[PDB]
Amino acid sequence: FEIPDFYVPFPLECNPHLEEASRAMWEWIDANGLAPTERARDRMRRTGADLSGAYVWPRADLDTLTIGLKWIALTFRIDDQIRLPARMTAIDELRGTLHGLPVSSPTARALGALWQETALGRPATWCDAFIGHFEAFLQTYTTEAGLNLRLDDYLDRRMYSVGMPWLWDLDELRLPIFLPGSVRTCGPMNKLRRAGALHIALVNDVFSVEREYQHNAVTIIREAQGCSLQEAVDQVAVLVEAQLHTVLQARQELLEELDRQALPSRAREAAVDYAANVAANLSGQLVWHSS
Repeated sequence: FEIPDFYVPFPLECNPHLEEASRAMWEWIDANGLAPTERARDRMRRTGADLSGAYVWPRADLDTLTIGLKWIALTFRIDDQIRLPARMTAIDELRGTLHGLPVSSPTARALGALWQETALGRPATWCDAFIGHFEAFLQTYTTEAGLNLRLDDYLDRRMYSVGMPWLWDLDELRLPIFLPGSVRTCGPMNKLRRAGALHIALVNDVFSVEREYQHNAVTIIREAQGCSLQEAVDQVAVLVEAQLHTVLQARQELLEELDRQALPSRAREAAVDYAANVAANLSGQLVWHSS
């Protein structure tokens, strides 16, 4: 099948602190034994999980990108390590540590350890959002297990399965100040969050269809519509364009809201920076897959 030559208007951006953060990421993994085998380390190396960080937070300072990579590497290990009797139990253990429950797992231990560092001395409103989206992300592993599909349901959840919302919540960790509550969960911003995430997720399904597993927009369409593989790819291609249309609309809608609100300049600027970074992610993941 022919993979579409996806167009995204947003300028390319890559974080220059990559080589430094990557060493620090590996140094962490080493300490906690997140990759306690060569087989497991080869899986990590092959996927370019370190490179993707450089495309998620390209405007981030060295320290932010480093905590970033640790989150990417940890969640990589969690995914690597996964009916719903079992799914519930393990997802519950992980989800517990995010609320200070003690552990009786290297992986879980590392989650709790990273979470302490991430959330320490940070606004409660920020942590709630990060954990909200990270919990939501973990929670997809339970639902998707319990369904072994409908497209609309899948879409609603794939937004969180892809990670981008909790990944984007870490982008705030490099802004001059945190986004006000009005900005973070405002109409435009939530529109952008969803549309950006799906766009990334749908392209990701197109690139990953061959390799994979039934929770794929391409597979779902093909099974429900009995149609051919290329036509399904063609349909997801339409979906993908639709997200872009929403992304572009929302960025505009945002400006209107930032103006509506009449916040102080330092804040307004931050939201403009955040959204732009989200938009940047869209072009970023294309190049990323180039390798």
